[PDB]
Amino acid sequence: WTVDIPIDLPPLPTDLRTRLDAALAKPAAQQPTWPADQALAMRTVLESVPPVTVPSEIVRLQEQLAQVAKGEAFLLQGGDCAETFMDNTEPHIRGNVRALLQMAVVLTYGASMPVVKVARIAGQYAKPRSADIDALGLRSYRGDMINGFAPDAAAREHDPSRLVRAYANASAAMNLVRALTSSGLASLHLVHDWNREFVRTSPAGARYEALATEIDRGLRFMSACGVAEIYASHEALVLDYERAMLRLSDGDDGEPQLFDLSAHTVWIGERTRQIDGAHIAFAQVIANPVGVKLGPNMTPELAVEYVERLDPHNKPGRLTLVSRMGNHKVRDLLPPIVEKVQATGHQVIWQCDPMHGNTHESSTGFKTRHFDRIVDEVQGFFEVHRALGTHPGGIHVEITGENVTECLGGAQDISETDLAGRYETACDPRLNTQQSLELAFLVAEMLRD
Amino acid sequence: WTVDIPIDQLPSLPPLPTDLRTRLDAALAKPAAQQPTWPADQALAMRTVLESVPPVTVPSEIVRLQEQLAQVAKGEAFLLQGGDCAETFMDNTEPHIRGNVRALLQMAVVLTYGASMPVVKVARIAGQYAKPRSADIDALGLRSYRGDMINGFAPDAAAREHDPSRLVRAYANASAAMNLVRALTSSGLASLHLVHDWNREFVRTSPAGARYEALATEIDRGLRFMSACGVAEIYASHEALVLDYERAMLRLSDDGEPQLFDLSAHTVWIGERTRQIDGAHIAFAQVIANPVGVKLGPNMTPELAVEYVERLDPHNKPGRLTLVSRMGNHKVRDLLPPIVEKVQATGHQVIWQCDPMHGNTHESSTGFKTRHFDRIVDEVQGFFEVHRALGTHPGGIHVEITGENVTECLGGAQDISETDLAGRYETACDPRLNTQQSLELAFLVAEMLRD
Ligand SMILES: [Mn+2]
Ligand SMILES: [Mn+2]
Repeated sequence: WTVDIPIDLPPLPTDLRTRLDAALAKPAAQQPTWPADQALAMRTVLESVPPVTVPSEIVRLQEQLAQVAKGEAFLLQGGDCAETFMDNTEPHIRGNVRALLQMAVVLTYGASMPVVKVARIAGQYAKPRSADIDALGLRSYRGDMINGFAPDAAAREHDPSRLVRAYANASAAMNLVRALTSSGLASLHLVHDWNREFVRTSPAGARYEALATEIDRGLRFMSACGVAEIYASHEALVLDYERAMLRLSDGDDGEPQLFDLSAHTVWIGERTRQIDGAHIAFAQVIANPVGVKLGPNMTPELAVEYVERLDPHNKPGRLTLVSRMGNHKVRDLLPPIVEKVQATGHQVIWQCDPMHGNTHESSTGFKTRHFDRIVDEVQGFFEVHRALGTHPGGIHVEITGENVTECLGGAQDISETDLAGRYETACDPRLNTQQSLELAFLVAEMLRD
Repeated sequence: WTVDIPIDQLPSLPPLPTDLRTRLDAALAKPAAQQPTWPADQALAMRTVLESVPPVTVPSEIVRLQEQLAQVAKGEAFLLQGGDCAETFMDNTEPHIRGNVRALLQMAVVLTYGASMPVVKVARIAGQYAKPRSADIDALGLRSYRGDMINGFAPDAAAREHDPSRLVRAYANASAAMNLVRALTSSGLASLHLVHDWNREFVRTSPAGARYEALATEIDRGLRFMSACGVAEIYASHEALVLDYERAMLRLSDDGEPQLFDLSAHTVWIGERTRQIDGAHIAFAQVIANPVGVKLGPNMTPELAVEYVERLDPHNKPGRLTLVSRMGNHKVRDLLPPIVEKVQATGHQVIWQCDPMHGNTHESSTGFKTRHFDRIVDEVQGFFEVHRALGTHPGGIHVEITGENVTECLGGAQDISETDLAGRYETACDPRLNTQQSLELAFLVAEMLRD
């Protein structure tokens, strides 16, 4: 029923303490409303636990994201919209790890350059809400780090013990993804046989067979000539969790720096990116690579201010700007943002989020996304970058290794009536096994010279 | 004082196949020694939670270990197994885990050079949270401490009661530790040169440094040679003691035939007090695919040793069974030879491993249970003298160590005394070799290994 843990370390450098305290004294949107004394007790437990990631892996990610920023690699970021403790199981994790590897080999062939793989995993347990009371009149579900999905009042109370449950689930998952990435799942030939089974059994396989066959000949060629790292990420939302997981280490200049060891990279969402808020200030104090989500109310001028605050030393790949405009708005809204930022001399990664600007409620009462709109935003994103001569750096996608019925369309041609089949997401609709693979194939075509 | 963390009750996955479960049932119907006395319905509730969690290890890693252990049994590799006697939840921290991983990597590079063949590294880590006790009642009049998977070290009645929620807390700690071990072995510690730079800092600052300096300099010259010519795996292990934990962690994988693996570790061993030939622990080791070890003490007969080979290695797979000698330094040269002769004649290929710690324990006048470095060294040496004389392979060592400057074992370069023991005796059970004493042993066994 309950685990019991008793409460009964070296100080930070004086300047890092001052800066951390100042970041956390700024106002913060979307925080849990639990008591400060209970939060503090939970953070004290987390301050001594083994970290989810280590500094050397974060420094290595930074070097790989620098190549992406310079136009010599591509970033694939993907996973569940919301991880749940309930589905934090071996089959679910393996299914997502495999999906990401499958998409990555397809994208690598299309881009003709390395693909950096960042999973939404081992921490994606918190979400923001526009309304604190939902459609059933209950306090809103804010992810398993905060409260329960169950539609009852007791379940929806904010519960600080979920910080520690979140850590435990994150460690366990990350342990498995490390294991899985040094196993036979690694092998590029095994990973691509899955894609060819997908081509054989998919209703739209004829659309993708030529490209699947060409990839298979590239792999066999490589072998005829004599011839896996998955990073963890989540939205840095709950500051009690992120601050508890900070650790001091010597950074890429040999001086002690603060690393958030809850993940390798984190991003700041649309509702928490206040320029003078705690999330942006917290991002300025940590050594991790960071991303900021940019929606349709973004100005070129605010985008530059984010770049100058978050990438003050002009470190290629330290900052990612994640575009989510809507498929009908991206072609008009993005170019002015890109031009103004390019002119600063900084090298950010431009990443497309084709999911969050394109959501709508179906007549059957399910929030859903159409495949054609998702594809069209990624396409428009590539067009904006071709015209300006800039690098389309990656995609940020929400997916699952399960055959869910959540997003409309694809090869399966999922309808409004089919959405009830198994709509399993705890939050936003995921592209299923098939639809995620389809998009990787379509984006690989977009990447071709 | 303490916080209560809810154990989420989550949906079950498919059950294990019916045929394999029937066989597991027959096996666990045998009597099991040294088990927790918590209620069966509470135990069942916690097993059900553990049956659906992500595993600590995966099958492909275990079949890789079996391949490397096969090389050890054939005389082509050497086994290094070491870590804390008792892992605690309180010391399951980054610095402590990093100190133990580093110590293992430091010992392994020195042993690799001396043996002239690969060294397989198995940590006592990520699950060594349970132990037997001979005593009903300890010296304070309390129920005995049984390790963190069972009860608390603190000397009070409430802490000492058997708490099945500690099964789940043990899993969380094991998972978190393993995650860090995986990260550390693909990090800067992977560098052979970095690891041996710590060995040469050891030679520079040790009082006995002159004893190891020639050999340290030689290893450094070998690494630089390798570099001049143009030119990362640590496994988890523990004593399989608490069957509620080990059975909840069984998972299906494929010989080609469906099989159970214990995915709480890569390899497990059966101790001196639970190795009853007709008991549940040996029966459990029969059913699982993992490589296994059995501890063998002074009361072992060559005949009972042969009964272990026939129970635990029916298919004659080299390296599947490791027999772990712990005789006492004064008894090893007399007692071990006939056991080895009898086993070799069966035609099976076991790994012969030395445990020089557990046969050599004694209590000081100052009241601390401790071990003398000279007795520990003398048993590994006697172990090497036995195998040389029979023409068999001294397959590895099983040692209890830590990466901190503790005062638990007497002797070494620092010449730790009975008075020094009270400085920092930090073990939750047996006296461990500290950072320095561990390294010294590795250097001396490197000399033993030299051709
Ligand atoms: Mn989402
Ligand atoms: Mn011991």
